[PDB]
Amino acid sequence: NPYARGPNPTAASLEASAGPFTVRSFTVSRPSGYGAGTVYYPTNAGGTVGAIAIVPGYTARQSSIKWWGPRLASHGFVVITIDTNSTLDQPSSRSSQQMAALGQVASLNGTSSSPIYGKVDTARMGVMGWAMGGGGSLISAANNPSLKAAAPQAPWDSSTNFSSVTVPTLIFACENDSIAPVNSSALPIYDSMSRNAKQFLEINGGSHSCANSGNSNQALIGKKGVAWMKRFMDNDTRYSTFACENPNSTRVSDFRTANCS
Ligand SMILES: O=C(O)c1ccc(C(=O)OCCO)cc1
Repeated sequence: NPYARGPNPTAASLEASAGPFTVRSFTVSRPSGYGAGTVYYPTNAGGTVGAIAIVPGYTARQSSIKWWGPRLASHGFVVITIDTNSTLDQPSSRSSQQMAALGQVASLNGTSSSPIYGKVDTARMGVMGWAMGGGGSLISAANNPSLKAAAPQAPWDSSTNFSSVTVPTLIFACENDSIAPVNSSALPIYDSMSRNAKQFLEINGGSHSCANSGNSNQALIGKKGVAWMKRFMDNDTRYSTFACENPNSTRVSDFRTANCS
């Protein structure tokens, strides 16, 4: 596997706050089609790595999703967290901006002054996001089936029919979400997907912000997010158990998965 990076994973190493690689970051000088961006990247991966673009929810900014940046980059990914052109943008707009940020990461991979010059395999990308940004991530996956993974959190869209999604998709959900209730959003969305590897992970007692920066389940959520991206963006079957398993954890009130190998 030309995409495998880093040491063989363990539960402990995936539950830790940081993976094996050293992380640095920079601010995007001139955002190409979105509001603002921070790029997180590993300084010492042994090869090119995939890129992941992450979008907040309605009214929210990079701080709500920031924690994914170092958590994912330290395991071997270039991660861009964005602010949208407006905090009031809707999911379809969020998806356009998410993909524009991926495009600019790819541009910077070819830009000799960039710290990520030659660090990105631009053919291997993923999408994540909170709430309307999670709906935007699903729209992004629907419109761009060459994306290798999606892992939205507490998603919402005006439609729950994402039968168009063929991208391996992990849905983080929050049991007590009153903004995007699981029964009208995350779960109908999950059930709609028929052609992909997919997973549903609902955090026991979680509010709408249960997968945001500062959540109290970073060990489990971080392990699952990293394992999903490693398994499907890197084709890295060393992560197949971590990606596909029921964690059989008390922090999970609802677990579902299908077509996972
Ligand atoms: O009313 C809704 O259905 C609805 C309301 C808000 C959101 C959202 O993205 O903002 C959540 C906080 O960032 C999504 C769905």
